[PDB]
Amino acid sequence: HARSTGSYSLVTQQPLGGKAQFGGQRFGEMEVWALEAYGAAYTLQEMLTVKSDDVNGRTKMYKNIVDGNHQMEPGMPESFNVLLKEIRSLGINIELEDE
Amino acid sequence: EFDAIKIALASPDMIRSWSFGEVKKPETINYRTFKPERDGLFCARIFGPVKDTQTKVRRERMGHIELASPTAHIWFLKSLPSRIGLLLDMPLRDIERVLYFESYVVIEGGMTNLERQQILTEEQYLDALEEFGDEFDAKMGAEAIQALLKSMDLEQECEQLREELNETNSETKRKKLTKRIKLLEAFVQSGNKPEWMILTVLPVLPPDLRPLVPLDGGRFATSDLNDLYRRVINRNNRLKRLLDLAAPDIIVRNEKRMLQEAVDALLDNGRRGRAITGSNKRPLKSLADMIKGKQGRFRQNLLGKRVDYSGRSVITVGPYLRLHQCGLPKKMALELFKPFIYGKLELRGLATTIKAAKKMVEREEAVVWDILDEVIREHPVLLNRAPTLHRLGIQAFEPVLIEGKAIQLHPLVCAAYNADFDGDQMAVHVPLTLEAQLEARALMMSTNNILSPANGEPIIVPSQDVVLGLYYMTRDCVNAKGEGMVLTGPKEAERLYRSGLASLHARVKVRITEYEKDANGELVAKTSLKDTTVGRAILWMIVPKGLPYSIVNQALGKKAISKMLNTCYRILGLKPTVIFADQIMYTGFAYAARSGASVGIDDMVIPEKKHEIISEAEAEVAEIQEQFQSGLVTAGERYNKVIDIWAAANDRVSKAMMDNLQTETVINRDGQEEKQVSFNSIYMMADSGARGSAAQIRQLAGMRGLMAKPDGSIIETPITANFREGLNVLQYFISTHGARKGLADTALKTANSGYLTRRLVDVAQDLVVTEDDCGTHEGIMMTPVIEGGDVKEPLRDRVLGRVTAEDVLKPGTADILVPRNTLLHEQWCDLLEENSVDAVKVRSVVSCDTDFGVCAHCYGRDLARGHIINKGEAIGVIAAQSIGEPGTQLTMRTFESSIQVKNKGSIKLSNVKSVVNSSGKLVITSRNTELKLIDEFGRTKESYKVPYGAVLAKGDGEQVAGGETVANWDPHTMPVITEVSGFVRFTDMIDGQTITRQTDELTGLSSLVVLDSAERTAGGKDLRPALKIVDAQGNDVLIPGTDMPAQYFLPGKAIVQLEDGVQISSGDTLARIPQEITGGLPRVADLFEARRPKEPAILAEISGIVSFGKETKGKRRLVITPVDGSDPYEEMIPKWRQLNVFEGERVERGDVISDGPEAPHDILRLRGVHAVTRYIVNEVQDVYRLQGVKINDKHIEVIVRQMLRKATIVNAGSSDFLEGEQVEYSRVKIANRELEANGKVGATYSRDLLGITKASLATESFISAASFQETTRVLTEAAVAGKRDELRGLKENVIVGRLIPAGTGYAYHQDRMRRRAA
Amino acid sequence: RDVHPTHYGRVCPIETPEGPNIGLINSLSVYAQTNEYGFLETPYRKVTDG
Amino acid sequence: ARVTVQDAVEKIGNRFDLVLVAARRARQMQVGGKDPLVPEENDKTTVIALREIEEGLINNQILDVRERQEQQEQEAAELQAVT
RNA sequence: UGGCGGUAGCGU
DNA sequence: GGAAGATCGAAAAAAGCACGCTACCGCCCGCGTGGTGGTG
DNA sequence: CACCACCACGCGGGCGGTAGCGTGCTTTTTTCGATCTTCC
Ligand SMILES: [Mg+2]
Ligand SMILES: [Zn+2]
Repeated sequence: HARSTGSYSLVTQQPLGGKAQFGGQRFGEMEVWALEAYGAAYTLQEMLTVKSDDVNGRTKMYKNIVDGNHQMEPGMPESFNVLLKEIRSLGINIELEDE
Repeated sequence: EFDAIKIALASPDMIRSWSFGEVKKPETINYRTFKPERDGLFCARIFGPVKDTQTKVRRERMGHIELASPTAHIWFLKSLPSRIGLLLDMPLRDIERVLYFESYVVIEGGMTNLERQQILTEEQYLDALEEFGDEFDAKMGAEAIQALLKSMDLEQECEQLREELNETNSETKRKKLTKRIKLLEAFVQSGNKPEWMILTVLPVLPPDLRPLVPLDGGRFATSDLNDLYRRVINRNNRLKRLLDLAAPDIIVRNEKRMLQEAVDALLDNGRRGRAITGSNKRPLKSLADMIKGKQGRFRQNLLGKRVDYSGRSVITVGPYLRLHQCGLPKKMALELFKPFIYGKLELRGLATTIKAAKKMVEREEAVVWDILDEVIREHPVLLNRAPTLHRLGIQAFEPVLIEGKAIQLHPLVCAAYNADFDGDQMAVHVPLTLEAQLEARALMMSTNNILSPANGEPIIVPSQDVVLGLYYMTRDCVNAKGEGMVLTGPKEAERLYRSGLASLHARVKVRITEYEKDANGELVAKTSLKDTTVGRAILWMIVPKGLPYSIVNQALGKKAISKMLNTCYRILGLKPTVIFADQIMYTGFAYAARSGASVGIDDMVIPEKKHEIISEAEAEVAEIQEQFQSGLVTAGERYNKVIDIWAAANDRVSKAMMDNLQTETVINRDGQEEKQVSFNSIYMMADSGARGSAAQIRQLAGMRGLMAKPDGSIIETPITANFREGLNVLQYFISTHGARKGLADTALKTANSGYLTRRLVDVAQDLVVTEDDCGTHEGIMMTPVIEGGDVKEPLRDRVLGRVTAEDVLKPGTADILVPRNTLLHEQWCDLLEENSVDAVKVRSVVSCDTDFGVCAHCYGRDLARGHIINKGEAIGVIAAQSIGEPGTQLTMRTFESSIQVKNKGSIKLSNVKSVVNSSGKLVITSRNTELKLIDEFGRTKESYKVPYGAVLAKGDGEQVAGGETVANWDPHTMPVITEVSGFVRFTDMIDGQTITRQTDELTGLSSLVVLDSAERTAGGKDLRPALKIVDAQGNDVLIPGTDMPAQYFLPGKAIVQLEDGVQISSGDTLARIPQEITGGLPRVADLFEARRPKEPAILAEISGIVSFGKETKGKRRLVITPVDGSDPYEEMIPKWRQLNVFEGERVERGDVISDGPEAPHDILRLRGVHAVTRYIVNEVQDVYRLQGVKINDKHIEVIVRQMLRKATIVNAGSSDFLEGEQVEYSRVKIANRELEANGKVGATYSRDLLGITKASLATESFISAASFQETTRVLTEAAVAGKRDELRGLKENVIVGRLIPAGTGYAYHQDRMRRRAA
Repeated sequence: RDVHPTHYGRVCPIETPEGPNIGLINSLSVYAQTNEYGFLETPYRKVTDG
Repeated sequence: ARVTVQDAVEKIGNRFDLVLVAARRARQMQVGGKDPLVPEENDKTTVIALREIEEGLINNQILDVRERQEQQEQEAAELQAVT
């Protein structure tokens, strides 16, 4: 099985799982630990944001590769936004302070 | 974009601000209309338009519901400890019996007798109403709790509670009040208010996060969130209608209780009562269920996620591949590199639009293969196996396009992947940025990884066929073809072998030239004639120039090949080592194929001497059984003898079979016979180390030996049949027991290993190297570890790749041997070992002075590269992975009277006081005396511990030979050793009241036995037994050097045989006191969790004399009285805990009072951080070495430092920290340094030891603790305390989605910090 | 999950899944059958006077 | 054409800023249209960047001063164009 | 155009 | 020299239980009342 | 054209019942009534 770009989940905005439906492999926690054990920082950010969650990042990366530029815009993962909204649905306020 | 994340409980105004509308109707979607209703859960007028690049408002716009009556938040009520109950200082039972309308609570006491917070039931309520009525206020429900919270004021309550704590003395009350004070202070320093803890406005999630997907059959999904919201809306609307109708108390009370229950179920289903059951007969998924747990958002979509540009396929051996190359299927590569192919096609102009690009791609035009070859020329791909146990689980390779559907993997990397070719699958990821390709080529490339980061051992070794091929090539017969000729060089030998004129094993003499490295660094050639074999000469052609010829002039087994590769790496470098490894693999494969080695039924030769030995063993077992029938031997000893004789028979059979196998080949030389090493394929495989060991070959050819039934015992009759022969039904059935035991063990080990690895990663994820040198002179003293007869770890292994903490003095000369701050590489280790150095002080991570990380010098070598560790290394993650990787190799199932000297050297004694007995032998009157076997070089060769009242064969400072006994003792009972010779008399233990008289079994002597204090009456327990040693003048003679006279107080159950008035010598025995862990992975888990043992060892907190007292109820009380200090110290010890120390002895700090396992917390408290670190690393290393696993102590020290991160204050000083507060040690250090700089006085602190889970949960960053586990409690505490979290970590940045400050992102984070500071 | 001695002739000591459910799932022996009460029984040949 | 970068690692000294400088150079030639300082034997931008650091033609210091050189040059060109 | 649950299997 | 403090043993409650993948099925209100349409 | 049959439907929730249901794990924290102790 192999996938470059296909359908994504409608809630977490992440690629689907399985072979019957076009889906990508899961970069689990253990793989993230292995990348952290290396000097893999840009690779990890690429795994987390530009390929899985950041829709704008995904589109920009696709366009940049199409035109021949291998540059990334990490952006903001959608999964963290979903988690923030879920936590805010309770009686708990959470926000990203700027200062 | 942002710097930190703030979490706090939400006020109703903020909740209203979030919402873009009010939800009033519980109508999600009409089935017929397909249009959401107004004011519904999916209303377009509230959450934005359904349709329009994308409608992101529906994903972010929230709603709100105005609750008719206030409802308590379940998280702040039921999550222990209860925030509302702690804040109100009221037991939780009253709290949720008032919230759910079962009892009334007073708010305003007024002039009435009842106080403010009282619980009144119905009868009490109307009794108070009739008796007083008037103006007192007693309310019911959640609004009552809200009013109670609003009425209270935090400032005066906190100040009065602090002033009470200043004048309080109760320890439990001290802890309760310090917790309450901390809670009140956290509430008052934040903008949060207690009244906000009671919900009045309910937030509503955006519809897109709880979508109603179509089922393509006319119906929809479940959407448990929508169901819970609908139930809450129904309850709220019913309550509103009831209030508008002016309902009686009972109806509104029931409706409010049901609404509160519905709100609780929506917030946390099943938290208090029974969970709401949906259409699937199972609890519905609440809001809290989608945050916590393994299936929650944190562990399923933030820490890990599915990624594009990835694929998966089975693996296949590529023998032709290079070390940096891997075979990729053409279809998989074409699918993965589609955007690159589009870009190249558009750049070269074969298509006008990208649609035309896909149209050329999927049709598979001829030029598409050329484009794909161009785009993958230098594009590394990351190959990863499913269990990523350690760092080497994912590696970068250069793709080579192949035909098929299977990924071709280089054999030499398989050991790194722990992958075998029997159905395993690997996943391939394609980096698609320049930075990622750079780190794939420079960091994750297979050529870079040559040494294991866990211990520094090489990871690329030949395993199965290369070893066999090299072993066959490098071997010699005595009469092979072409033997004795002289060859001009290796090329002539290769030509002769290929032409068939000379055999591969022919012993010839060839002229070879070898290059040696001189001082200046170049290569000098030396040509000479060497007697070798044709195969060795052929193999010499792939060896690089710098290596000598002695490496290949041998049999070249697995160990020899590994040593040759290590020498090549050490002498030549890295790239020549890679080329040499590839050539070695190629030659081994080729010559293994050419050899044609095969396994046949005749290879496993069975000797008849084995059958004779088996028959003799049967005869011996029959004789033993006949002796047992005679009744001269019991069952246990006869079973032991049977087991021993069967083991001896199995050993004899194995020895005979091995002797037959190794030298079976008796071949003829030119004149006569000669016995040489056999060429049996099984024997060659066993000897070369390619596959199999002595035990497996012995099972194949000799008897299988004894087998154990599942309970752990050994069966009397072993399996006397080989695998070549026919095992009967009994033998197979017996072997199935062990097979099933092992299979179940390896099936159930994985879950615990993974859990331990996850905990270790989470406890040490944020530790990185941030500085270069602390400048601290404090370190740890490393010495070789010896436990009675063996030196397990030499000093060289322990101190390799570690910087020194102080100037190492040369022994006996007082001259410095190494500088103070030098890294101990191989040359320094050789210098240390050649100068007879025993103990070396080296800087350690656990003593690193750098805050928020560690320094490079205090860590040491990288352990994966020759140079020192680099700044930014994620040493914590590497340490956790290194510790957790060998977890699957451990086990879980739970299954002396003299000292023997084996070496020659002097004997030294430590912390010993002793006395010469009547015979002149030394008897030790100490409890912790240690003996060391110091060799002629001064090294501590052996270490032993002697017990109380142990005789010594010879004194200190004398040389003894091996095999001699130097100390003897009786472990059955502990003796009492006297120090003064004189008449012995009895005092205060007359018979019948406190002691008893017992007749001897056969001698008939009447011996006095000290009765137990509980057993004896009150008239005897008041006094204590006293043996008094008196001189000629009449009274008790004082001990030399001590004013307190020599009277011995007999402990319980003491037995004395000699009568009073009998003269005794010094060192004699007065009384005799009767004297009475399994699993590897569980032991490691307990050690890393700091779990208190079930039978903790009692230790002396302070140094001083010991005394007894009252027996209290049924367990003894102990008093520790120091000579100079005061005597407030009393302990509470049970009878069943043995008392190692007697009544009239002197003990020091951290002395062993009761035998048993030592609690790590007590060790840390009484001996310091270094002692507990040494204990933990020793235990972990022992457990790992029991299974033959080599792990460096740096990782264990890193973990230990991570555990020790909190300290409890003792003296407040000028600091603002509370007396009972437990705060991060770095904060205390910074505050103390600032106070010392300002001239004030610091705060005394005591470091505490926490388990891995507790340490990870109790961290500054609440996000990491929430993502680890126990999300509800962590989130509740963070919201209540209003914690602000700066990421400054690996897990936090991974969850957020930014660069981790470890690798290439460390410089970026440093630049960001500098910009923020400036 | 262990192989009890009573499994002789009633439960195959080797035919069992390799994984989480090891020992919990077994295969009936060739000659094994069930009592009227549900207990497994195995055949034997009666040996009289040797 | 590249298998090991040990010499490049020792030239940079720490194996971390080597990746950063190589990525910066690769972006400079790939996006900025810069000319490589070494002949290209049909190699990618990353491999060329790694290959031209081996003999010391590219490191952080000289790259920074060279970037400053053309940024001063373009500032002066803009100033002259304005005048 | 998704989720939950159960079952069996594969690689460790 | 009898009730707070300290202990303490038992009962309850909460938290956790490796990763990746493949295939299949079963299910995704309710019910039982009443408004309203058809009807002998 | 008021009576039966079909589909909205409404609030309802644990279901079905003239009551229970539950039944092979380990560790940590709370807590709560019972017991012994000691001094104000
Ligand atoms: Mg396998
Ligand atoms: Zn340091």
